[PDB]
Amino acid sequence: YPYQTQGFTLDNSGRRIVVDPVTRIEGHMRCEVNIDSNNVITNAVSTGTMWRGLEVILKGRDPRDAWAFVERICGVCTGTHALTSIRAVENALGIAIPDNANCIRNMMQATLHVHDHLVHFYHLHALDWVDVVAALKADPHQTSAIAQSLSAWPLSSPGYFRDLQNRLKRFIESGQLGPFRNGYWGHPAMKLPPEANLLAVAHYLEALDFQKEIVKIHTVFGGKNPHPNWLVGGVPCAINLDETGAVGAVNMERLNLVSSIIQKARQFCEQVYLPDVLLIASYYKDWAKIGGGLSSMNLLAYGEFPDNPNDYSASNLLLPRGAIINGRFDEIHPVDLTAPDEIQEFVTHSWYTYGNGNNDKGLHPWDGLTEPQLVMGEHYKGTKTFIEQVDESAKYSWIKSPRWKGHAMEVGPLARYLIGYHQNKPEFKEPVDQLLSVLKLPKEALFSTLGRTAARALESVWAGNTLQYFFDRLMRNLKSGDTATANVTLWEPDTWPTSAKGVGFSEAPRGALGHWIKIANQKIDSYQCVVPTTWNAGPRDDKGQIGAYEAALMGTKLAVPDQPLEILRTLHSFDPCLACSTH
Amino acid sequence: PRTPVIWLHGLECTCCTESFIRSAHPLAKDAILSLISLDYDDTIMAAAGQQAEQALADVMREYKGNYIVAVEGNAPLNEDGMFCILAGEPFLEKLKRVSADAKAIIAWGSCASWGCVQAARPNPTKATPVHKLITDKPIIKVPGCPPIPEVMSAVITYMLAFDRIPPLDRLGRPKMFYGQRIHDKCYRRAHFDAGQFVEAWDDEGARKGYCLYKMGCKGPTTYNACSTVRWNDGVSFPIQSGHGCLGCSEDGFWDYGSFYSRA
Ligand code: NFU
Ligand code: SF4
Ligand code: F3S
Ligand SMILES: [Cl-]
Ligand SMILES: [Cl-]
Ligand SMILES: [Mg+2]
Repeated sequence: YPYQTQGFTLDNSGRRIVVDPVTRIEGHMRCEVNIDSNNVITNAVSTGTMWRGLEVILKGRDPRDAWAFVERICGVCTGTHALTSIRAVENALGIAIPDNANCIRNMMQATLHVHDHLVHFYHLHALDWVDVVAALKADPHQTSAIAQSLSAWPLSSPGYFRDLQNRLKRFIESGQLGPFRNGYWGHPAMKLPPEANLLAVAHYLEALDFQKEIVKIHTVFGGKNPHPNWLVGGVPCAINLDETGAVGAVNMERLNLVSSIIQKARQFCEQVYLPDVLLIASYYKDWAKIGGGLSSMNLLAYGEFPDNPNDYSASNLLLPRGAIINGRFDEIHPVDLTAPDEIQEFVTHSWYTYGNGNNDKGLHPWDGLTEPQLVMGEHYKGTKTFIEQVDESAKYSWIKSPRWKGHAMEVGPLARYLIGYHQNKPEFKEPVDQLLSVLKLPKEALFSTLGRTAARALESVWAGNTLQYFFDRLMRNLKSGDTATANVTLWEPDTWPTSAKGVGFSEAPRGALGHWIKIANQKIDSYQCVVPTTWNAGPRDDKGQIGAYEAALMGTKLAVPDQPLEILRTLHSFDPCLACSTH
Repeated sequence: PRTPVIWLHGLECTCCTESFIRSAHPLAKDAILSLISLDYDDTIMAAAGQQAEQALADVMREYKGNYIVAVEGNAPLNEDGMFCILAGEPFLEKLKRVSADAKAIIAWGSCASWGCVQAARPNPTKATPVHKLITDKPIIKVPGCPPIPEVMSAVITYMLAFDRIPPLDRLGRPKMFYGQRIHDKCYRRAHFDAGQFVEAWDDEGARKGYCLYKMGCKGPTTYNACSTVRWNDGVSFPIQSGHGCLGCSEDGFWDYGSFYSRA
């Protein structure tokens, strides 16, 4: 059925390219696309290739333990799941956490945002835009000069570049490229000179060394990264600055370390990451017109970083909350997770069931159901052990299809950054505006793979500042004699309602995350997760309506079809995490 | 020449790969460029799709019988292995094919070693660890969710330097790091021994560094180096930062009862 849904028009004839495994993402995806005779994508298909089933594993466990299980949904997006879980439980039981706990949590979430975004740009996304071998051609003296006219970052000596270049050369000439093996070097879509190439590669390596630090903030408060620890009722990292056993607690020496790290992280995002995006952007300026997909039309975010504790009102969430529809940015609709007709996920084109004939019907997560049913349809190609080609007319992903009042949405940095922009908050508007001015592009350039990538960088700096801000607030708490870290009044389960519903939410690095728990007889009854990459990588629905990922591949021209570098760019710009998507 | 290492991802949350890069001495940069050849790795490798599979075939064919397979994640058995699908094929085949020609196998993390969270009751995906599937090759289990960054790196640098499999225990864990209980080298132990406990969060005990045993710490049943090597450049470890050991390096810790119970 050559049919048309949302601006785009979909054709299932023409050549069919396959990308499996999709690398430089978390976990397992499979993309399939169709091209026309002219090498333009007439169809795009997003298949999640894994599942583990926490939604099921949590039945009948202690709601206090929940965060530790759901934490292990994902080690890249680390802690955003735990944080949501505790919020959800706390929400249900009515627990109020103290100010210092709300501070520390927000610091740890901000630390994630910074760290994740940085590791993602360099170590997942960059090699779509950076020719590593090309870098061997470069002149160190210019490379330095470029990197120095780009920023005040001190690691720029020509000697440092020569030496790294010679190291890189020996690596490549060794004939053991490791991660660079059979990479897309020389591709015609690679578009930056050897100087900007060597530069990026150096920063790639510097980032790989430095990222390891940023996460020590998690280490101090959470105990370890990845997979730090959290607590229903507050935080475990109890504070004791000045009295006798302070060595067994968060004290002045720990807080000093944390302070010290924050400053380094913001410095790295401010002087290294964001600039290199502006340099790299400038060469790929036409990628401002590729990969909008849903971004120009439909956006969603739940907000994040409550300033005052226990107020999850939009009024108090530093990161924007809201919902856009059909390019109506004048009308930024507010978001309600209790509402049952509001926030839903269909399985119509996904390998789960909802019972017979209710396959077309969509479910709010308090009623949601994760029961798997693997079955391929009529136009399927392969066996039970093999997949030559997926049948998208039927069920085709391990990812559920989430919708907001029946509209397919795009979530993530760009989404918040757009909502906050039209909410007219200058903490987002101005830095977005100044980015456009330097690249000499208009508002609409944001609606693209390039804009989506810019949005992420802008946030790492913002998130850095927020991190400092919540450290600054923790400190004014302690100066004023508030050192409390945990409410323990409902820590005992015999103190709980006999049954209770709850919603936990967060704005994770990749987008809008929610957990819809039900407690009953001191045990978990429901537990349902709708995670950001679920929204984005989600298959189609009852309506036949496509998701953010598929939509964004749609206009794309494949310079070389055998080597789909172009598809990877767009897909990587959404920061895919499929563990995260499927749970 | 550098020892080639093929790093596979099965069912997993990618967390031991994230842990590995947190290594400080040696830097994961310095491992990648100078100690090993990280020849296939879903998470960071430039190549995708056919180009990615080709690159693997290249290194197996070429470095056959001499390469090390690192496995993070485990393999689901139910629905004929299609709860985890790499290049149109269940992960289980890909594992068997790659490890048949390998010199030795490192099982990173609790997923590959035991099952971890996907394998917690009622384990719908029938998630099954490496050593229950590959049984004709030597397996080093380096467990924990995740392992300690500098443990992972020290295991590799040891094997390269001494050209040996390190001494394993009954479970296949390098004794060097998994030989002693967290609790038998814990700093808060003095307090345990003198009955000084955190009884509830943020009590005088907690703020004084008291033993977390009553708050459900599983350090006394749990082998890892967390109390000694510690996490992230030895900055801290779960207990030091106020929370009891989860027992995350041991088999079945998810179904060992609650995390906040004494067991
Ligand atoms: N950000 C982020 Fe994660 Ni691997 C996703 N999707 C989160 O929940
Ligand atoms: S905190 Fe845990 S490992 Fe440390 S002394 Fe107490 S019970 Fe033992
Ligand atoms: S959770 Fe893991 S890191 Fe150590 S203290 Fe317990 S074994
Ligand atoms: Cl260093
Ligand atoms: Cl070298
Ligand atoms: Mg779900």
